[PDB]
Parts: sequence; C-alpha cells; structure tokens
Amino acid sequence: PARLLIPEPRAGRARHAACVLLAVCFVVLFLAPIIRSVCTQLAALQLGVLLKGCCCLAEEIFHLHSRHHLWQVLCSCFPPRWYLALLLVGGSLTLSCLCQLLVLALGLQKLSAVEVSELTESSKKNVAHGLAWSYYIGYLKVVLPRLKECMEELSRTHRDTWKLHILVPLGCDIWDDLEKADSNIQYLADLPETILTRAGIKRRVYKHSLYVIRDLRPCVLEFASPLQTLCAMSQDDCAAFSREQRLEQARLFYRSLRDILGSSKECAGLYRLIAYEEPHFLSGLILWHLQQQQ
Amino acid sequence: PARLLIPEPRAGRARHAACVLLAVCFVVLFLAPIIRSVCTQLAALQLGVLLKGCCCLAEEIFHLHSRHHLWQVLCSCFPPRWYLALLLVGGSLTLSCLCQLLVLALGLQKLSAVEVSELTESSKKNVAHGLAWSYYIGYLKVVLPRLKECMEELSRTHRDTWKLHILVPLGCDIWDDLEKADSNIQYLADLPETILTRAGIKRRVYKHSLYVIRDLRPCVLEFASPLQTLCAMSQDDCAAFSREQRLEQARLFYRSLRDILGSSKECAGLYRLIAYEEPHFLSGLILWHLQQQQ
Amino acid sequence: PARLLIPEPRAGRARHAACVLLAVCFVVLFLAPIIRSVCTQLAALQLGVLLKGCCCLAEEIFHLHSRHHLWQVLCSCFPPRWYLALLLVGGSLTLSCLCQLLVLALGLQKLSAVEVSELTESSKKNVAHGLAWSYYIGYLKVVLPRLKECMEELSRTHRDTWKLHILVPLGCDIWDDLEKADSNIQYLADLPETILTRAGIKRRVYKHSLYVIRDLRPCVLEFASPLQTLCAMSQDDCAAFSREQRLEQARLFYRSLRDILGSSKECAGLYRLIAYEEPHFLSGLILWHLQQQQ
Amino acid sequence: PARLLIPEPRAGRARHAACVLLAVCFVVLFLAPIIRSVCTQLAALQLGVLLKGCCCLAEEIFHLHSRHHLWQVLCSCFPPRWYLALLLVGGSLTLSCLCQLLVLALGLQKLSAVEVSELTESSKKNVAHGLAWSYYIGYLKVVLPRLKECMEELSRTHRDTWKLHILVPLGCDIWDDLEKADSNIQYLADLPETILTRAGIKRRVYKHSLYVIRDLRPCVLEFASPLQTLCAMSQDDCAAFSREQRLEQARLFYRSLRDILGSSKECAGLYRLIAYEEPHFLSGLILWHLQQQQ
Ligand SMILES: Nc1nc(=O)c2ncn([C@@H]3O[C@@H]4COP(=O)(O)O[C@H]5[C@@H](O)[C@H](n6cnc7c(N)ncnc76)O[C@@H]5COP(=O)(O)O[C@@H]3[C@@H]4O)c2[nH]1
Ligand SMILES: Nc1nc(=O)c2ncn([C@@H]3O[C@@H]4COP(=O)(O)O[C@H]5[C@@H](O)[C@H](n6cnc7c(N)ncnc76)O[C@@H]5COP(=O)(O)O[C@@H]3[C@@H]4O)c2[nH]1
Repeated sequence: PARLLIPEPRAGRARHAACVLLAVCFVVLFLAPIIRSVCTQLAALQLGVLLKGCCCLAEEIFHLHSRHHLWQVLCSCFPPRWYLALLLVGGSLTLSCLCQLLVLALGLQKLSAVEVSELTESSKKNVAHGLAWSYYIGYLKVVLPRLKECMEELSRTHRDTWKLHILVPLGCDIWDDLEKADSNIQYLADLPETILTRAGIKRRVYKHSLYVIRDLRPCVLEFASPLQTLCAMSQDDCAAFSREQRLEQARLFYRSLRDILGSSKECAGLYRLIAYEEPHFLSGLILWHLQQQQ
Repeated sequence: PARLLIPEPRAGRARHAACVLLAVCFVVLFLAPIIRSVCTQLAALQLGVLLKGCCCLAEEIFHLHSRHHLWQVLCSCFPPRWYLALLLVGGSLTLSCLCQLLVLALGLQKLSAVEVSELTESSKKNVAHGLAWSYYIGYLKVVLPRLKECMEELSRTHRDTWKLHILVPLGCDIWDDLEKADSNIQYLADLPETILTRAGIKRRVYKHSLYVIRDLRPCVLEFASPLQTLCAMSQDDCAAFSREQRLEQARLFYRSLRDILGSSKECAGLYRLIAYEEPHFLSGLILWHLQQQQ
Repeated sequence: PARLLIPEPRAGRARHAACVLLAVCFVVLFLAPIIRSVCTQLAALQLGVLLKGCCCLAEEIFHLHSRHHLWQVLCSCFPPRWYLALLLVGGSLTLSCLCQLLVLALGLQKLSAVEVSELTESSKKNVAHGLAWSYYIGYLKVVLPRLKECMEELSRTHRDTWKLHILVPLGCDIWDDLEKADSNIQYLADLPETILTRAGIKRRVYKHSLYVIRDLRPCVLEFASPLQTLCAMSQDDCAAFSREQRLEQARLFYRSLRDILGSSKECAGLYRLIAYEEPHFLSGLILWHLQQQQ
Repeated sequence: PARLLIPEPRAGRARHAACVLLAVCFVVLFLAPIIRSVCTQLAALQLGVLLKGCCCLAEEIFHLHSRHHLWQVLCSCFPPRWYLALLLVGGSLTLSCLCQLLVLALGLQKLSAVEVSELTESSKKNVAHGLAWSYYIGYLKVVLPRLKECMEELSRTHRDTWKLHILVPLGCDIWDDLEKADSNIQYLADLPETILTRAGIKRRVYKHSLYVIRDLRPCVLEFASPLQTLCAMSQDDCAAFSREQRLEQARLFYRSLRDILGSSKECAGLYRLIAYEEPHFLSGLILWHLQQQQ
C-alpha cells in the first residue's frame, strides 16, 4: 500500500512557543519603572482595534435590514471584549490614531497562507466538511442499513466481505467505467434497488453494482462521487480553486469522512474506506484490502 | 409575493470611510518634524507581524512533509511583502517586542463577526458555494438538456411552461410529500427516466414528477434537495451551526445558485428559481410564478 | 441598435501635452549659466541607455547563428542613434554608472498597461490583426466573388439584399445552431458549394446556408468563426489571456476587419458587418440591418 | 536532413551579467559618505517615470468610456509600484524635471530591435502564437481523433504509418498541386469526409488526401495552411511585414506548434511535424521521415 500522508489537525503549539519566548525575553529584561511605559504602547494597539470597529460601522449600515434587522449591528461590529480597550485608553495621541488609520487605509493587515488555512480547516464551514456531511446524510445514512438484505436477496440467486468499499482517489483520475480501470475488474450484476420518496421526488431510486475480481472474490464497490465535483470546480475555473488546493481539499474530505464514520452509530462495519494516491495496480490494492479483513 | 431580502455582496466602502477620516485627521493635524516619529511607531507594528511569522514557524515545522513537503514552508509562513517590515526596522526596542509578544500570547487579535463573515462569503470556499456547485454540476448540468424530450414523450400520451421550477424554501420546512403541502397540489405521473453510468455506478437513474395544480395548469416541480442537508447540519448538532446562520447560509445558497445559473450557457430558460420565506399559500405562489411568464 | 463603443486609434496628443508643460516650465524658469548643468544630467541618461545595449550583448551572443547569423547583432543591439550618446559623453561619474546598473539590475523599468497597449495595437503584429488578415485572405477573398452566381442558381429553384451578413458577437456567446438562437430564425437550404485545390488538399469544399426570417425576408448569414478561437484561448487557460482583454481583442478584431474591408477592392458591397454586444433580440437586430438598406 | 536552426526561448542571462558588472564596479568602488549622493540621482530617475504617467493621463482621458469606463484609468496609467517613487522624492530640482521633459518631448526612449523582439515573443499575443492556436483548435483538435476510422474505411477498399504529416515549409514556396512538387509524389484518392455544424454553417466539410510515394509506401500529407496567409501578409504589403521577419515568424510558428502539440493530450502520435528550409528533394525528405519511424 502507498504511504498515506493526510494532515493532522492543528495541535496549537505556537502559543506555547510564544509563551516561552516571552518568558525568556522577560528573563533577559531582568539581568517596575517601565511598566507604565508598557501601557503607553499597549492601549496604542487597543485604540486601533476600536478604530477597525468604527470603520466596520461603515458598510454594515448599508446592511441593516438585509442582514441584521441597531444594537444587533454594533453587537456584531467589534470584538466582544470591547471594554478592555476603553479601560486601557483611560489610563494615561493623534500620531497613534493617524498611524492606525494609515495602516487600515493601505491594508497591510493581510493574513498569510497558514493563518487562513488554520481559520478554514478550524471552523466546520469549509467546502470539504459540508460536502462530506452531504455525502453522509444523503447517501450513506440511507442506503447502508438496507445493504445486507439486498446482499441476501442476491445470495439466493463470504459473509465477512459483505461491505461497501468506497474508492476515494486522492487525486484527479475518476472513471465512470471501472472495467476500463483494469482487465481484472469485471462487472457481474447489480443489487436490488431502493425506492424512497425524497425531497418532493416520488420514487427516487438508489442502485448499486457487484464486481467480481479474480486471479477469486466478489465485492461491492463504488467511487466517492462528489470528488468529481471538485474535479470540475477548478478545471472549468469558474471557482477560485487550484490543483494543490484540490489535493489539499481531497485529503481534507477523506479526513472528515473518516471522522464522521468514526463516530457513526448506524454504519456498523458496512463501510470500508479505501483511499490512495497515484504512485495493474488498483485491483492489487482492492485485493489487499479484501484479504486484509480475512 | 413575499419581500425577498437576500444580502448583496460586499461593496467595500469601509476603506473609503477610513481614507476620508485619514484626510480629515491630516487636515486637523495641519491647522515635517513629526514624520520620523511616525516611523518610531510604524515599524513598531511591522516588527510584531514578523513575530507572528516567527511563531508560525513553530507548528508548521511539525507539518513539513505531511502538508508542504523548507522554502515552501517559509514561503507560506508570513505575509508575502516581508521586505517592507525589515526595511522599516532598519530605519531607526525590547519594550516593543515584549508588548507584541504579550499581545500574541493572550490572543487579543480575535476577529469579529463581520470580519469573519466577509472573509467567509468573500472567498469561494464556504459551505453554500461548494454545495451549490455540487447541485449545479451533478444534477442540473445533466438533467436539464434532456427535459424537453421527456416532456414531448409525455405529450404524446402549453410550451411556455415546460420548465423545472425549483422550490427553494429559505427556512426550515422541507417536505417529502408535496400532496401534504396543500390540497391543491396533486400528483399525476412521472417523466420518463434518465439512465447514466456515473462514478462507477452502472445505470444510475434520474427521475422526475408532474404536478397538476388547478382552481387548471400543469407544471414540473421539485425541491432544492441539499437544503435538507443543512436541515440536519444543526439539528443533529454534530456541526458548529446555528439557525440564524442556517437562514444566512440558505440565503447565500440561493444567491450563489442564482449567480451560477445567471452565467450558465446550457440551461437556457428551463429553470425557474422560486424562493420564499414562511410569512393555502404555496399553491398561490406557484400559480403566481406560473401565470407571470404568460 | 446597441451603442457601439469601439476604441479609436491613438491620436498622439500626449507629446503635445509634454511640449506644453515643457514650454510653461521654461517660462517659469525665466521669471545661459545653467545650460552646461543640463548636460551634466543629460549624458547621465545617455550613458545608461548605452549600458542597456552592453547588457543586451549578453544574451544575444548566445543567439549568433540561430537568430542573426557580428555586425548584424551589434546593429540590432542598441537604439539606432548611438552616436548622440557618445557625443554627449565626450562633452564634460562612477556614481552615474552604478546608479544605472542598480536600476537595470532590479528591473524598475517595467512599462505600464497603457504603454504596452499602445505598443501592441500600434504595430500590426498582435493577435487580432493577424487573425483578421487570415479571415480576409483565406475565406473572404475567395468566396465573396462567387456569391452572386450561386445566389442566381438558387434563384432558378430581392437583389438589394444578396449579401453576406457576418455576425460578429462582441462577447462570449457563439452558437453553432442558429435555430437555437431564436424561434424566428429558420433554416431553409444551402448554396451550391465551391471546390478549390488549396494548400495541398485537393477539392476543398466551401459551403453556405440560407436563412429565412419572417414576422418575411431571406438572407445569407454566418458567424465570424475565429472569435470562437479566442473563446478557447482563455477558457482553457493555456494562453495568458483574460476576459477583459478578450472583449478588447474582439473589439480590435472588428475594427481591423472593418478597416481591411474598407480599403478592399474585390468585395464591392457583398459583405455587411453586423456587430453587437449582449444588452427575441438577435432577429430584431438582423431585421433592422435588413430593412436599413431598403 | 537539413540543419534546423529554430531560435530557443530567452533564457534571461542579461540580468546576471548586469549583476556581475554591478558587483565588480562596487569592488572597484571599494579599493557611506556617498550613499546619500546615490539618492540625489536615484529619485531623479523616479520623478521622470512619474512624469511619464502624467503625460499618459493626457490621451487616456480621451478614452474614458470607450476603453476603460476614473480609478480604472489611473490604475492603468503608471507602473504599479508608484509609491517607491514618491518615497524617494520625499527623501531630499527644476533642472531634473526639465531634463526629463526634454527627453520625453523628443522621444529618445525608443526601444531597440532585441527589446521589442523579446517583448513580442515573450508575451503570448503575437501573430504566430495566436495563429498556431487557431490552427490547433479549429482543425487539429477536430479532425485528428477521427483519422483512424477513415483510414480503416479506406483499408477495406502498415499501421505504423497511419499518421498525418504536416509539411511546414520554413520559407516562401507553398504549392497547391503537390504533383507539381515532384514526379515521385502521386495522388491516389481521398479519405471519407467529416461533416460538422460549426459556427452557424450547417454541414461544414473537412476532407483529406492520400499520396503514394514510391521508388513503395503510402502516406497522408498536407501543408500547414496559414503560412500561406503570411505569404500574402508581406507580398501585398498592406501589413508592416518583411521577409526576414517572415522567416522569423515562420520559425516562431513552427516552434509554437511544436510546443502546443507537445503538451497535447488527444493528439497521441497521429501528427508528425516535418519542417525544412530550401537548401528531387522533398520526396527524399518525406521518405526519410517515413522510414525513420520504422
Ligand atoms: N431530486 C433528485 N433526484 C435524484 O435522483 C438525484 N441524484 C442526485 N441528486 C442531487 O444532485 C446532486 C448530485 O449528487 P452528487 O453526486 O453531487 O452527490 C450525491 C451523490 O454523491 C449521492 N447520491 C445520491 N443519489 C445517488 C445515486 N442514485 N447514485 C449514486 N450516488 C448518489 O448523494 C449525494 C448527495 O445527494 P443529494 O444531496 O440528496 O442531492 C443530489 C446531489 O445534491 C438528485 N436529486
Ligand atoms: N464558415 C466557414 N466555412 C468554411 O468552410 C471555412 N474554411 C475556412 N474558413 C475560415 O476561413 C479561414 C481560413 O482558413 P485558414 O486557411 O486561414 O486556416 C484554417 C485552415 O488552416 C484550417 N482548416 C479549416 N477548415 C479546413 C479545411 N476544409 N481544409 C483544410 N484546412 C482547413 O483551419 C484553420 C482555421 O479555420 P477556422 O478558424 O475555424 O475558420 C477558417 C479560417 O478562419 C471557413 N469558415
């Protein structure tokens, strides 16, 4: 199997390194008269933060009813601990205000790549987490409990392997015809369908397929579909989206899906996530996962 | 029809208000000796930004190969115009460094609601835009060109109305049985299906339905499905997601879908977005949209 | 008809404004001892220009036979009036040479948008002029004299309208099926073909089509084809090409084609350039051009 | 085969030679008091660049809506790093301004041959690259996948040679009758045609031809057509275009076509670029390329 390097979540040791550098710099400040001097700089920052809120009253007043329907807007305007800044302003000029305005005009407070990356993958509001929730709720929550009955119905036409391997290709190749993927992968038949009236559509139909892979074992197998969506979210270039970020979002999607099916409760063992990169081959990986459980 | 208040995109007039306040404050500074003093504050900011990059070398060194595979990491570490800060540091102490570290330790640089809102909806990497791209590529790109032929095939069993009204309920109510939605809405039949081998599944089936609404007109009609996903992304509470943000994300989804089908090229006039809030009724709105085109 | 804003050629009034500002600044220098001082700056420029030529001997010596097959290279190296610089250098140091080299190293002589725009559209070597020459020589020079005979041959199966309206959509929409463009535009038949042995291909075939547009008039009509090429020169993104520059290049193409058919001598009145932007409609514009000549 | 000398792309070693001459001149300046003197010359340049922008406000104000529809114009007016010039102007007269205006009036900033050559072939907006994109998209993208089927259809009336040799004569001779090119080249038959509704023309027809060359081998063969366009872009003299630049543009065209078919993905091996100069002969070169693959 190929080496799976998916990124871990952020541990948050940067604050620890900042604290250590703070303590070391205080020790070198060792080897009372200057503490007031600290305040002469400190509220100098906390003015400008307030200034940012003042400018954020600018556009938000054009969004009163359409986004916020007064006190809600000013509640949303500045960071929530606003009284510390005024508390520090009271404990004491135009140069500071003009410097903060000269910063805020030219826009030199642009965050870097790693900061927006941690802000993206920290919140659960990016593309990959929402799309993984869509794939979990819309498909996997519904089909997977009805898998064993259709398997038994085809059985009247190996109980360890009655699962649903989801191929998750961390990359670009997504194929509709898996018989073009290898000469070893062969189509045999399909499962009995599933009929559900979902979201106004009456009798929506979910299907499957059964693939026999030999040298001599059957399995159910399909691709994780919405990666295909990402495959058109950068090729068509109508979304601001790059290939390196495409690989990043695919790894994030596999990580989020692994997390969701980790704390899943209905999906007992019926799923089996197979993920890979491009280093024939795919049948060899399928056979390795298939023999691994036995 | 109900009043549709969807939020406009950010115009960006806050920078203009900052510039105006800058010019006015410079005029009051009117009515050369102090400009060097500006630099004594100015690089005082640009040190600390560099300090943030120093702390962002901390956790990123635990993410060398798993996210970035040296120079790529330091390239991603600080904001890209790094030389202006060192240029300003050269033009001239421990108090400034300790103040910036004391800020970065306690974490008082937390962005407000409106800043993270503009950062979210500014980039095309939130939940609603990616999910709208999924609904456009997976379903609307495929089905809609094959609509007229199925309509003509049922016609051999009103050409102005041969469309697909997508009900987009900006709210919480999403129903599977539209006959429970009103006594006026009646199910009649379904369109001939669509069979496509998509993403490894052989013979995936797309269906539709035809609803006759009288007092005396037929139409095709369905719900925008993945809003249902959002309806379970906060009720189950396994995602950090609120109801006010649910209404916000639904309005954002309708806006993004309106934008995508605005610049669409295959979907000629075959879609017709109907969106509403909860103020019987739904049939009255459907009849108003249906009579509006004629 | 929509308002056609195509850009005029460059008149060249910027040199006039420079001359006026020169004369005014000389008048303020009024209200002999300093003229030598002028030379102390003046050759200071004309050294560095020579320096640019010295650095342009660098890469060109790697291109001796492959691009230039000595005296040809140095002839091509610097600007052609080289003796004025040495003439000014003789009339009199290391600071000037080091300043010019410090400029040429960091590359601060990067031209702006308007300068490269005037340099592009000034020379007849851009994309749009060459592609318009291709469309004039390859197609319009050959087909158009043989139009009336094919029209008369279909006439034995309104002489004011026997022309070839070339639709030039200044934009993005280019359609292969003009019957999908409007319900009013209808296909009737095609002209008799044209057979020519061109560029090694024996019996290359040129065709046409005849469209009847009613409410009750026929016309010949086709799209300006190579705009489609521009439609794939930025969407596929394999060329450095933007949409705003796509609209600019399309307007430039229509202007160049209008110029070429202006001074044309074989194409008497048989062409009729119809161009438009996107504000049904297209048939209305076609009927307006069709009724305008009568 | 004749020696193919096509020009390589610009490597960019001239900046390296400038940097080396800078370092050597600094070393001779070795073997603090003068650095301010540098600035007394340095902003003396950066004023005049700003002056160029001032004069470029002159004609552009006559092009407000017709090319740019204020802030867009001034954004396009000067080079984008405008603040460095004012930053250097602040760190300190009429002689400098009058010298820069006296330069800009007489127009002694005319670029040389090699500078406009690198600016032309550097950007992808010259004649040859756009015309090569036209020949790739309009013809080679469409015909070449349908080649093998027509070859097999004539085969039912040597699989290594089923290709399309494009003759690219880097020169002036382009002939319509290849049987006049040599007694050895003989016409036999033509391929089955290709019918496509392209750009409003219904049933546009693409053809081919099959040439048997003996002493005893067949091949498909045609000329690169739009070189013929260049053959009329200087002979008719309606475009500013010379014969030496004609050979240069032809070599540039062959290089760009070689690059495009290098990164091509549909055209597997079906093309085979044959290019030559004029030193019978052409059949000998064709036979050498034909025997080379076997
Ligand atoms: N009304 C309706 N009838 C349909 O048959 C249908 N099929 C898809 N869709 C909607 O279009 C989109 C395309 O599916 P996508 O591939 O992007 O992810 C889909 C897909 O990965 C998976 N899935 C759903 N149905 C099938 C199916 N029949 N076969 C395979 N996978 C399916 O579950 C994901 C989410 O489905 P929904 O989020 O409930 O609505 C889908 C989806 O929004 C449908 N909508
Ligand atoms: N409407 C229409 N019907 C035609 O039959 C036709 N034939 C040519 N053209 C247009 O005129 C011009 C002349 O072709 P050129 O030789 O300069 O390069 C042409 C030519 O090199 C090649 N090509 C296209 N069709 C053929 C063809 N039948 N035979 C050989 N070569 C062809 O592809 C190039 C680009 O074609 P288009 O860029 O899509 O439009 C062409 C072109 O703009 C046509 N336009």
